[PDB]
Amino acid sequence: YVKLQVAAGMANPSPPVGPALGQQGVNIMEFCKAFNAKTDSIEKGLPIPVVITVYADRSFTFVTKTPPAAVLLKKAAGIKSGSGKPNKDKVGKISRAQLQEIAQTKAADMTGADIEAMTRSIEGTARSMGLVVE
Amino acid sequence: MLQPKRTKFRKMHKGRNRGLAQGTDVSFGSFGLKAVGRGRLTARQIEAARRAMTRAVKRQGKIWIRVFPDKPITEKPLAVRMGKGKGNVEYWVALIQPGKVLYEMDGVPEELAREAFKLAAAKLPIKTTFVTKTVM
Amino acid sequence: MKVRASVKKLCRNCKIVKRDGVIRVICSAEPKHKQRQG
Amino acid sequence: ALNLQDKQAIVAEVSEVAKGALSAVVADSRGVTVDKMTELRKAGREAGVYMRVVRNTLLRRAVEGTPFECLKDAFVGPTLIAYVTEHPGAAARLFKEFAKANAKFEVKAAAFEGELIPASQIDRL
Amino acid sequence: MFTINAEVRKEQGKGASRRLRAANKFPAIIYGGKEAPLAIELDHDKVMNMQAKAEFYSEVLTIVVDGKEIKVKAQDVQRHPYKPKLQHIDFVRA
RNA sequence: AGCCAGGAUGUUGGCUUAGAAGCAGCCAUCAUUUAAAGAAAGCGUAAUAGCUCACUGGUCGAGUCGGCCUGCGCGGAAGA
Ligand SMILES: [Mg+2]
Ligand SMILES: [Mg+2]
Ligand SMILES: [Mg+2]
Ligand SMILES: [Mg+2]
Ligand SMILES: [Mg+2]
Ligand SMILES: [Mg+2]
Ligand SMILES: [Mg+2]
Ligand SMILES: [Mg+2]
Ligand SMILES: [Mg+2]
Ligand SMILES: [Zn+2]
Repeated sequence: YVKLQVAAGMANPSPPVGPALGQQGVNIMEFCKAFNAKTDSIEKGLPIPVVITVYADRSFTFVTKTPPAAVLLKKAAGIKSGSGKPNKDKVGKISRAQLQEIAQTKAADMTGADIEAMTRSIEGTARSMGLVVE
Repeated sequence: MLQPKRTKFRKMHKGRNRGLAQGTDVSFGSFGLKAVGRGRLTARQIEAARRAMTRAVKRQGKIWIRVFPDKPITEKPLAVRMGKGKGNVEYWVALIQPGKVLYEMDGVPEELAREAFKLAAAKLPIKTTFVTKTVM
Repeated sequence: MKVRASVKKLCRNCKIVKRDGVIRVICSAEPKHKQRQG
Repeated sequence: ALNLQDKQAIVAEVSEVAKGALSAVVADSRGVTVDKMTELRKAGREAGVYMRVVRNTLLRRAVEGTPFECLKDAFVGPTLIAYVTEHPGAAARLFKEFAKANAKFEVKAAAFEGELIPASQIDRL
Repeated sequence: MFTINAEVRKEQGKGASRRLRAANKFPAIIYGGKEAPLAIELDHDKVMNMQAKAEFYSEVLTIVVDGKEIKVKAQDVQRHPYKPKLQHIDFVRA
């Protein structure tokens, strides 16, 4: 029962993926290319989280979830890297429509009651990496 | 290390340390280190201490030093008989009577200040306590 | 056994005791915190 | 912690949703993750259900606010109450399937009409 | 509101004062106004815990002396040099 | 105080790094479901995982916490 964050159409380098979930009994290339077959639709350069579920027989089922609050906030403000000094140094900007798009993606991925709760959790990740909401 | 820029006379009578202190109260900072016991503070002591509580506050808030080492102490060196004058001037001291306020402090959290003052007092010869400025 | 005239709690698991008229500091966690007064 | 004023206000909020609520279900909350509990909180805000874990001797003071007083012996043991403010049922049908899904805790005693319902007959709701 | 109970001082001087302070009581005074001064004694503890609030210094308090209140303010107070103690209090008639 | 239970999502917050995922280091430290759950008080990893803590519900059943001021004692305390 492991989790990783893997770039869009990508898999099977040695340090990020193979050892981590490969010491758990998982076949590495089925995860790799069924995850690049599922996440071929995610834009190039966004890490997308993947939850791997392993069973006593090593046959696994993974739910690929929507890209992180921090990655959809990197892309919706246009930027590459967020702030090394958040809310002191501010690195980009998103109007409330992008807070709400990222929070519809994460409306599929949150615990929130309303799209205002998911927009507010994406508001929180918007204040975390320094980005301004405008 | 504190010491009078220039003096009227070079040497002094041993004098006594008697009676109680003036400046019993904290007139600048919110907190102060008061002396309970009676003794002489060399400049070295005061300096080391001021250092201690300067490390302790990470150079924040503010620190006053209310005491000054203005009276010169002498010593004849080893292997020297009595007489032949008064000894040479070794170092400087401040006479301390019970209830003087050695350092004042403010712009800091109280807890932190009690701490810094414990660390400051580790370097001092005499019995000391923590105190707060009051209204009247 | 740090043997000294000022003995203290060096963490949250250190527990002070007086055994046979000696003040010691006993730790479960850290053998290095074992102290006696003297 | 909680001041007496804190406890007083909270007794007023439980008594206030208790007056407004159509039906309630008391259950054991022990031995279940906050993941499945936020799952029954989503399945709660979706069913109109008001979910709570409240102190026992606090809930004797709030339930003295009537007509749930048949539940004051159901407060021995950890207490998680589901008030359905919208619809009756949808708490009692959701809890049996959540406790059979988890196979943890209990779901002990319900209350409707002013009477208490024993554990195997909560299938009435 | 602060109410301080007190007695009239039958004695004076350094000796009286230090016997007062030994007994866990302390001397204070009430002056100001048309009247004559009134020297009184107090319980060290009550007042020490009472001036442990700030308003004590900014406010009109009352002093119960032989059945009779007076309304006063805190004028100045001399404290023992290193000890958590009070040597004396100047009360000015309010 | 003990003992049962949980210590959640966004999320591996961004920075940085071959790796930093609460726990090298730099900066922010928000919001959600909340009974409660620090962008985490320590052990832990190549980095994770793994282990307690803060915090809260349960059982328990009446006093408990730590400063202040003093009285008398303990250690500090070895020599022909
Ligand atoms: Mg003289
Ligand atoms: Mg003078
Ligand atoms: Mg023995
Ligand atoms: Mg006379
Ligand atoms: Mg005399
Ligand atoms: Mg307890
Ligand atoms: Mg008490
Ligand atoms: Mg001895
Ligand atoms: Mg020996
Ligand atoms: Zn220890």
